[PDB]
Amino acid sequence: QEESVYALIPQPPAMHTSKFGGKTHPAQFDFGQNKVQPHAT
Amino acid sequence: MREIVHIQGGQCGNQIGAKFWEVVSDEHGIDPTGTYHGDSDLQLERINVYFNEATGGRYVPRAILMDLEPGTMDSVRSGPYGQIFRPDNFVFGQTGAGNNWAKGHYTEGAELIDSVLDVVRKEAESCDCLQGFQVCHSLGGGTGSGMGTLLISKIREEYPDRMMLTFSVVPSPKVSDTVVEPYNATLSVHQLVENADECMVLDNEALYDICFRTLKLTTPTFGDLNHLISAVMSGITCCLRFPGQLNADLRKLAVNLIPFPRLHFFMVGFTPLTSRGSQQYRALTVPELTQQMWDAKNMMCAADPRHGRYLTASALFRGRMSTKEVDEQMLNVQNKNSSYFVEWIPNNVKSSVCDIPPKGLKMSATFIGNSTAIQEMFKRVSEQFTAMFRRKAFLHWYTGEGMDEMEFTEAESNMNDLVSEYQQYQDA
Ligand SMILES: Nc1nc2c(ncn2[C@@H]2O[C@H](COP(=O)(O)OP(=O)(O)O)[C@@H](O)[C@H]2O)c(=O)[nH]1
Repeated sequence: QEESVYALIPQPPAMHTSKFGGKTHPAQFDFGQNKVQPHAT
Repeated sequence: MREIVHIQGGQCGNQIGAKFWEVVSDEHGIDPTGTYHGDSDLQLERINVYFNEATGGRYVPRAILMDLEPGTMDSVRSGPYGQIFRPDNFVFGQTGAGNNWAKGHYTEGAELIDSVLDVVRKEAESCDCLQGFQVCHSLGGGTGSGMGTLLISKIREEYPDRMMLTFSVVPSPKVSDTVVEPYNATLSVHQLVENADECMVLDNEALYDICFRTLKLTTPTFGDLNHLISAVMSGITCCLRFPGQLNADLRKLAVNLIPFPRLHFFMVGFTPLTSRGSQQYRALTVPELTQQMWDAKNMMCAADPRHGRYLTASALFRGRMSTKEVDEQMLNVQNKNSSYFVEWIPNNVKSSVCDIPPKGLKMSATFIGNSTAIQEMFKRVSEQFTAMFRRKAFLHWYTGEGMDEMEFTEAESNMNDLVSEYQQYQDA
């Protein structure tokens, strides 16, 4: 309504990976055993 | 800690395995009921190396009895100390073995390995920290020599880091308890050259004379020879089970004994050994024990020290004694008869000691020596093997079990490569 025929038609990332990151291995942990074997038990 | 596990495979194994557990059960003051009836707290301190606490305060062994034709097991199931075993730790097959290495290693063996391995692991985890295995053999037979090594080839691959001892009974030099003793020997020895950390060799011949000459026994029953074998097998773990002013664990005994990974064929003895009469004549001092232990009679194997050169040696004394005496004694021996010992080793003995003697004695000893005269047995047997294999006598029995002839020559060459190892290091 405002005589704006120019305004009539409008014409116009990887997350990251931490350094600490790592899978827990059965070492550096005093709660459990300290080996990994195929079919021991 | 330092838990062991004991295997008894064969007729010999199942029988000397009886006397063995008969001795240890007394040594720790436990009755065949399985209850403890000793006096000291010292008995219960390291009992967990051989037993397993149960409900109501019982102690049952951690042995594994494996044998075809459970007949000989029905005996030990009925002996005085037959109530202590877990009935589950009994592995038996309804078929005979035939004093044949093949079927004990290929056909009948392969049908029970599923059970035996499922048995050994039930207790290889009951140990907080497993020390190593321990077996008993009969190299002439088929059960002890076929299933024995077959189980070992399995043991070595799931537990290579740990140690496995072997009190194998070897064939006799003059008499032959079996007509197919050679084939069962080499085919087993070839298995023992690759899959064994330590291997004593005991012969039924030397056990007789020691029971005849030294012990003056009139009728030596096999129950008496195994009161000897039991004596030495108990004499190895005295550092494990009991304190000592110089302890010596099982591992530090091999490291200190075998210079090369193949020369693990030892020679044992036990002292003191006197008749009922001579007990009142000879004193019990450290110079006495070392005089009889170094002798060429107490060698339970039929190999003469005065023919080869001692690579190393050992001694496990038991009793409140003077650790100066043992050291100067074992030094004098190397000093006087200084040709029986190699020269590229300055001092080639170890000397343990323990505060605790046997239950009835005050001072005892135990000997282990790795000589180069052991090559003689493998020479006497490698001749009998190649004698009859050259004409193929009794071979249709072995080949009938899917065996071949390469599995023979491999066994022989691997033995002849071992007899040379014991010759280079014999510089006369
Ligand atoms: N110290 C001792 N050795 C035995 C005894 N019985 C058999 N042996 C040896 O066992 C050897 C035969 O092997 P054996 O175990 O009986 O038959 P296998 O089941 O086929 O292995 C023979 O050389 C016997 O001398 C025993 O009661 N005491």
